[PDB]
Amino acid sequence: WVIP
Amino acid sequence: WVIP
Amino acid sequence: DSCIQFTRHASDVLLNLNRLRSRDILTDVVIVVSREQFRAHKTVLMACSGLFYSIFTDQLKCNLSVINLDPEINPEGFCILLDFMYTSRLNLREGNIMAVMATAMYLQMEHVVDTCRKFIKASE
Amino acid sequence: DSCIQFTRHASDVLLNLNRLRSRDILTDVVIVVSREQFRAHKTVLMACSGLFYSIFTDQLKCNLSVINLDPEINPEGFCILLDFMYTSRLNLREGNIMAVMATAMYLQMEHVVDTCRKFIKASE
Ligand SMILES: N#Cc1c(Cl)ncnc1Nc1ccc2c(c1)CC(=O)N2
Ligand SMILES: N#Cc1c(Cl)ncnc1Nc1ccc2c(c1)CC(=O)N2
Ligand SMILES: [Cl-]
Ligand SMILES: [Cl-]
Ligand SMILES: [Cl-]
Ligand SMILES: [Cl-]
Repeated sequence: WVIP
Repeated sequence: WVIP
Repeated sequence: DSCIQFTRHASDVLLNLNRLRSRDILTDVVIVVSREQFRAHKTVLMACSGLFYSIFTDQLKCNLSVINLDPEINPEGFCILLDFMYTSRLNLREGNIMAVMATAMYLQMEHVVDTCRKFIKASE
Repeated sequence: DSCIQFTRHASDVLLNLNRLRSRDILTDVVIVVSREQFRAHKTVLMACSGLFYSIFTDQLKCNLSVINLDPEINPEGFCILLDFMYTSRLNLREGNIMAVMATAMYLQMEHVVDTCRKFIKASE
């Protein structure tokens, strides 16, 4: 999971 | 396009 | 093999599937979550959820145009997860995390359940 | 928004769509290319090809279960492109490049046409  |  | 790969292809396919959903193009099922209804593509639901994969591979249920979810399922939680299926983006907030996690467990979406557990553990 | 994103989601969706295709699950169209037939999902075809997007948004053609391609279309070229649609991987070889490029032009798959043009220019 990432900060887009 | 890339070499996978 | 000796194939070449187009990096953005999977993302572009998903963007177009979401555009088709938004325009109600070739949607083949309506998911009923208490008073709310959500139109979708069976193949996208199956590709994202262990529960839908199970339902639409069933010889009788594969032909249904309406699927009614358990009354305990929160419509907003379902909406957030349906958006995630079509975009890879999860709108996870303090006010919805419990509903999202419960819905992801029911839908059998392991990666979502995983990030919800981690976000909850960090707040305790 | 304040969303989080699962990097591998789009790739995982596409892998599952390919698995469904391989098992002939919820495929809703057969593409006929001279003596050969290819089963697929209309939504994936539309999401990858300007030609299929046009065909399946047509009020009459959207309901067809069989689509016959132009007799000049090479089945191997179509097969290579259908595999690309479901995997992001293009099996581009000296022996098939002309057929693949002609098929991609017909199907309106701009990124494929682009790499074929570049590979051809490098060999001249
Ligand atoms: N459609 C399809 C499909 C196929 Cl073909 N093969 C394997 N899994 C498929 N989908 C599916 C099954 C289980 C789970 C998910 C997706 C996400 C998750 O957390 N569990
Ligand atoms: N399905 C869908 C779709 C939608 Cl909804 N919006 C916009 N394009 C869509 N698909 C589509 C249209 C034109 C082309 C491609 C795909 C690849 C390419 O080279 N040209
Ligand atoms: Cl029904
Ligand atoms: Cl997931
Ligand atoms: Cl027909
Ligand atoms: Cl393309």
